[PDB]
Amino acid sequence: SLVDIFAKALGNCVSASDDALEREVRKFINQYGRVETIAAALAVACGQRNTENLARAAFIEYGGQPRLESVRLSSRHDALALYLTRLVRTLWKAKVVQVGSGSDISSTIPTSKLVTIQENVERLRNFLEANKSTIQGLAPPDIANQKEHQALHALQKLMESISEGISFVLMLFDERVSDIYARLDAVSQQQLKDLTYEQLFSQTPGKELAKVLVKAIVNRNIASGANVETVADALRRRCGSFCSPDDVVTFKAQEQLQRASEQAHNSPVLRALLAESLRLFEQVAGSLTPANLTTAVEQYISLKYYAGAIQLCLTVAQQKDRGNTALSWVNDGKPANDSRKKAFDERKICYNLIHQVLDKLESDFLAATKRMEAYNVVNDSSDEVFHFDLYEWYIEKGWTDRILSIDSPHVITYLQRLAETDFRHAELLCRFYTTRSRFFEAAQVQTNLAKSDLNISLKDRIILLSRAKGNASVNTIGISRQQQQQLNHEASELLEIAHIQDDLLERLVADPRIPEERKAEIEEFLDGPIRTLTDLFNDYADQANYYDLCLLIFHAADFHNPRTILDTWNNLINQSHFEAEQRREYWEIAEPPLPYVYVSQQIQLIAHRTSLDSLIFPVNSLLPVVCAYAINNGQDASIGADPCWPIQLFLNLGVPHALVVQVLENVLDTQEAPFTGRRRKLVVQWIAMAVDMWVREVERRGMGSWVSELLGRADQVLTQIAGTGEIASLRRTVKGLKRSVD
Repeated sequence: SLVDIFAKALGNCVSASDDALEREVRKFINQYGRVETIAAALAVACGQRNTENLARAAFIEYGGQPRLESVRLSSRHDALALYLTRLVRTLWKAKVVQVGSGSDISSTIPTSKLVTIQENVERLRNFLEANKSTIQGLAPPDIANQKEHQALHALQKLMESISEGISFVLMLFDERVSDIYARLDAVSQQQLKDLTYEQLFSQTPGKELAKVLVKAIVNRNIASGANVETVADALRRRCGSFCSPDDVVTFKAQEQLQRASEQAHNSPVLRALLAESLRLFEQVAGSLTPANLTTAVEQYISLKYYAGAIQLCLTVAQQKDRGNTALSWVNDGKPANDSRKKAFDERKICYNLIHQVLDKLESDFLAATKRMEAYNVVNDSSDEVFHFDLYEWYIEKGWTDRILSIDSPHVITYLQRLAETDFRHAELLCRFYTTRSRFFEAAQVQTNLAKSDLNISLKDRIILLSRAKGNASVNTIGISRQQQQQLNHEASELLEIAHIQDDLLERLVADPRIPEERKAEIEEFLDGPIRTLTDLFNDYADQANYYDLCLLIFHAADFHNPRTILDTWNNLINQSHFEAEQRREYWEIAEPPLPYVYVSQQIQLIAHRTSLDSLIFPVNSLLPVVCAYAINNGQDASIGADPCWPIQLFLNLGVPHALVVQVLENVLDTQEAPFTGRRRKLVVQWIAMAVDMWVREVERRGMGSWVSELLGRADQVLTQIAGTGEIASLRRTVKGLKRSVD
């Protein structure tokens, strides 16, 4: 145990050094207090070797300890807070800069002072890291030592925050500072003028403003263009935790972009600058900012770099959302007040830029190359949310031909959703179908379109049905003619009802006898989707006494009530005569037509619009009514009219002569008023001219005994009328015609 004697002999020198210190320390403690003493030991340990180590030992042994939710921390802590506060007392509350509006700018604190301050702070941090194991509280550890550990941690975070802050101020005045301040916003110039170091060290606005200034100095550094990658590594390391590595790569991208605008006159040097700038942008695509993307695209369009800028926009749009949530978002359709309004919105920021590329691309115009290289990236893009945003923009510009010429993975998918709930594309798909030659479907769409609940005026729905009735009927390759005629018949019926409703709306809106408070509701209910013939009839038509339209409704509906038909015909005749007599009276006080002419015009309007079917127009029952009207109202030679205008009216419409003579036979034989007495002389004049135009029709073209019977039967009527009372000259004209027939 030889060495043990030397060891315990060393132990004889231990207590000599300890008791010397312990006594010496306490003399300084009791006189200056506990706080000031520990604070002195820390300063001496930072160099303010054995001397500096003794100061380290005193700082450990007699620093106290934390003890008491409120906690009283050790004197060792309060000493560190004091020393730190003293090292920065000259710049903490001071403004960072001194600026004048007239081209003045300067630092409040001299740079030499900032350097010495930074070296003192790093000496402190270096001491804490070089003694992380010996100092209590620095190593992880109850509540007393915890809040002790937390308060000390917050201090160290403030130290490095101070060091990075000072290094940022020194870097600021290394580059030209008057340049950035001139191109700065009034808010940022304002925040900077009253910017204190404390806000820089211990608050967010100083950090946010610092992030703005760095983003601005590099912009300027590129204009001077001394070195980008050196200013990069300068900001990357020292003031890290305040600079961002995604920003330096962006700065590296804006470097080539601006230097591509510097070398702009050169031809072969840019395709390496712009291509490498594009590589740099796509890396930080998921972190790129819309503002920086805008400035890049603007410089890209100015350098005629269209195709590359589009691919970048698609990348950034793709990068923000790996899931492509805008797919299921839009495919389902319109979930509002959601958080997914970040996916589609940020994507559209890039799309609107792409929309600006294609504007300047066509506005400006190797051009055929850049143009083709551009539209290739567009159409060959995988992002369909872009395609959906693109087709909306093309149509917005009226570039319809570009829609139909291009074929894309969702041009059908897109219009199939838009057109189904929107009127525009329901007409554009059709034009697309024409070129695609799916002619049959265009009618079905135009059919289901006119039948839809969309906001379509009644006259526009007529166009769709007029086209739908015409579209399917042309191809001749359509699969089933039995199905084709079904669509054509369905369209022909709707077109008939729509015209009636349109004519009804036209007359109703223009009717004086209708009050204006009702016309707004008429055009509200009519000018739109097509109504049922029952609604059109009962709602207004019947109430409006539009007997002509009621007859068209009866024809369109195949309604089988000949009595209501004939009553409507009589009401039509008497109404047309009433108005025509009122207009003839006002003219006697252009010359309007006589009553029977106006009545004949209303019949011919219905007779030409509706085919002369037997059910829709009854000759055997309706001719006596017009003949009765011609007599009852004196519409004959007593007003200058042809007494046979009712017969000429029917024959010129297409009614066969045999049926006309067959009715007049029933009129002459039944002797129903007004066809009685001496007025049966006019019934003979009708038959005479009717047969006269009949034999002229047989002689022109090149009938039986019951015709020759009636002619001899009317002779007794003339002698009967000649007894109760030209007639002699008419009997000879009839007998002369009887010879020609026989």
